[PDB]
Amino acid sequence: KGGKTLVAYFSATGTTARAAKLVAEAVDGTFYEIQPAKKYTAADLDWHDKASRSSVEMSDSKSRPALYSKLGSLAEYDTIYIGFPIWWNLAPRIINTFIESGDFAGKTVIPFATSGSSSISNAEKELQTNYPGINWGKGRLLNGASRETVKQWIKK
Ligand SMILES: Cc1cc2nc3c(=O)[nH]c(=O)nc-3n(C[C@H](O)[C@H](O)[C@H](O)COP(=O)(O)O)c2cc1C
Ligand SMILES: [Cl-]
Ligand SMILES: [Cl-]
Repeated sequence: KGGKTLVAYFSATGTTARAAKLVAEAVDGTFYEIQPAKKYTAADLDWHDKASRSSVEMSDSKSRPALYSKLGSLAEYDTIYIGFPIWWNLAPRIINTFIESGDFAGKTVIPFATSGSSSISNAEKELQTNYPGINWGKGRLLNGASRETVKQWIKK
């Protein structure tokens, strides 16, 4: 009952959630939301305020926002897509909490993201460098995500 695909994603304002729905449909994967214990408020997401929760977390590479629930088994999956918004050219720190809360061995892991304009390159490189034991697959920025842009990425 293995060899399945998981599409895991974090989304604060729904943009990455909609791109992840399109990815899950395109790969016939299980749609899974990475849930913070404390949801990000408008004040938390204030990029201009150096004291906002997101500003503090993104200034600290060791920050690990807690998850809402413990992670279930990932044994049934051989492929895991991980989606997120780009925050300050990086994956939000909850993505580090997620990766550090399960066993990703023997799995292909593919990052995808949405952004205001930044590329996924730095965010992806930092994930590869911090988790060199994972079989990273080439990631993709999915801005203005549609059934057609996602179909093209998956069909190659
Ligand atoms: C704290 C914070 C930092 C951000 N930093 C970046 C950035 O470095 N580059 C970028 O192009 N967009 C940046 N954005 C914009 C988001 O990546 C973009 O709006 C994303 O699509 C939001 O996705 P979501 O609705 O799934 O949460 C930032 C947004 C927030 C809240
Ligand atoms: Cl709010
Ligand atoms: Cl690793």
